[PDB]
Amino acid sequence: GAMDMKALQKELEQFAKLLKQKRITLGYTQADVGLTLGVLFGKVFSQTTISRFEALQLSLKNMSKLRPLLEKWVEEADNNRVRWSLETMFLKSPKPSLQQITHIANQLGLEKDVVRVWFSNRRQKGK
Amino acid sequence: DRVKRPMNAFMVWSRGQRRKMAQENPKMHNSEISKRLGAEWKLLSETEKRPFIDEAKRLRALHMKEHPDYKYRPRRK
DNA sequence: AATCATTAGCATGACAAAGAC
DNA sequence: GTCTTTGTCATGCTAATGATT
Repeated sequence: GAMDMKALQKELEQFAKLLKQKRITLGYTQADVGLTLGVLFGKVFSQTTISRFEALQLSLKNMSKLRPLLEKWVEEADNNRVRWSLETMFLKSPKPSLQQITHIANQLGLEKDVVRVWFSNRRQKGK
Repeated sequence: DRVKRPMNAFMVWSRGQRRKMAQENPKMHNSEISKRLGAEWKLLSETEKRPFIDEAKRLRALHMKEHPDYKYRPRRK
């Protein structure tokens, strides 16, 4: 509820500020932090998601998921054309047949998975 | 009064090298000095860069102390 | 195994120095 | 304000993944 929300919000505004101060006094870039999460858990994050964590522009669910990994980080540190083709199929067949999907994947040198996902992302783009 | 961004390793190094390359080639435009400093920096070894990397680290830390509430706010077109 | 909402990164661009133009 | 560079941080768009069917 609302009480759990305000409290979780204040907790992260506060941790994000610690994370920023610690990475700066230790001489790390945002990039370095993302890369070094990768070394210590085998799970890389991009400079971008570190920029968004520190500015509180990720979702509170997203911040909560990432905060433990970052607290562990703090601890250790202290010791086109293809699109054109896909658009024209979308226009003729928005939800495509499984066979059509495979054809266009081998035709454009993609796998099925990418193709089916592309169509889903495009369907959701109607607003 | 406006708070500038802190100076990254290359830019720290490029200050002193720019001055020396201007002295060696007094007609050279700053535009051309810059291309030459880029090329020289790409060639420096990791050991040769370290003093400049640590100075940039040090200046980022100080930047925070001087300007606790600083956020980089670039102007979009 | 298949939708919809959400997470995440790639590409991009600003801006730090210098001063001649 | 523009040429010019590397490195760092911010952001717009969309590929990818998670949650829930």
